[PDB]
Amino acid sequence: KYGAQDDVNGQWNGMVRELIDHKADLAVAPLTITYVREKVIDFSKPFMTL
Amino acid sequence: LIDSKGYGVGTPMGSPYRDKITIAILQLQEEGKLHMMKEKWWRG
Amino acid sequence: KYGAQDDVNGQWNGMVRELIDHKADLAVAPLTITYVREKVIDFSKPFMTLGISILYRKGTPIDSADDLAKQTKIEYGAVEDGSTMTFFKKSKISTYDKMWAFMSSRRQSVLVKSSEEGIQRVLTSDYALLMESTTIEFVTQRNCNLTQIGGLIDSKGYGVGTPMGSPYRDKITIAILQLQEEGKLHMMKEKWWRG
Ligand SMILES: O=C(O)[C@@H]1C[C@H]2C[C@@H](CN3CC(F)(F)C[C@H]3C(=O)O)CC[C@H]2CN1
Ligand SMILES: O=C(O)[C@@H]1C[C@H]2C[C@@H](CN3CC(F)(F)C[C@H]3C(=O)O)CC[C@H]2CN1
Repeated sequence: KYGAQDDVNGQWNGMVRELIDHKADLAVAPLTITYVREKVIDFSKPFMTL
Repeated sequence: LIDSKGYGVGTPMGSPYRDKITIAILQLQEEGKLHMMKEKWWRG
Repeated sequence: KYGAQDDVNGQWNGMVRELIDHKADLAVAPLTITYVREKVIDFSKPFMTLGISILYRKGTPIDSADDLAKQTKIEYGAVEDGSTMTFFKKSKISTYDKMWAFMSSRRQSVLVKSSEEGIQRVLTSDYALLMESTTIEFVTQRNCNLTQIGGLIDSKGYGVGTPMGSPYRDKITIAILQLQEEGKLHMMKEKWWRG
């Protein structure tokens, strides 16, 4: 999974969760920069805009 | 395009790599290298 | 001025300098997010994403920068010393390097001193103008026989500038992303660009 928040327990999954938990240093993937994600991880500026 | 959004490299909140990667990405873009990379992987 | 670094004493000017010196909290302007600037100030994520493209008259077979690059009958150029000309002066990309060879050699004929002069040249002669796609859209909304040719030639964004370390940077980024997703920045763009 890329990363979404569970609507009941508020826990994240996917690459976003790996970052939150400091299991990864970087997620290098077509990870869409979104409002809900940018609140919980730090994105680089976009390498692709679409 | 019907909406606008971007793909970014994710880092943990507070990571020192975030701004370094941003500057490197901006330089790669300006140098034309990301455009070359896109054509390499997308052209049929 | 928007903000550039002096090549001899390394000092900044413009809005970028106001931020560096903490004379301003925010620069809210179409401030292009670039490598050299992002090293010295903190930008929000872009509120607009755009690129260089081509302004030309409608109703022709020209469809790309390549079509221009591989001929000489149709002249083309850019505003002298602007960001667009600067891109071409530096591209090691093939087409754009050829284009710059042409523009540089015939510079007295094809580099214009202002956007306004450039637009008149497109309207009154067989000439195409390289410029930022945001400007091209503004122009083509107001000049029904002109059009953008091709897509974007580079990619860049405009961001809100803040001083390095500002707590407002990430707050503004989140607000901009929400405004985008809600469709509000698109509405704002149409409000100010539609002819
Ligand atoms: O970050 C994300 O969640 C997404 C995941 C992934 C999503 C795909 C596109 N979707 C895959 C899908 F097939 F499931 C539907 C498609 C779409 O929504 O148009 C493109 C590459 C990615 C961009 N970022
Ligand atoms: O941040 C910047 O330096 C620029 C300044 C300003 C630049 C104009 C475009 N240029 C003005 C110009 F006319 F001088 C040439 C034109 C171009 O290079 O295509 C569009 C709105 C701005 C976007 N950001």
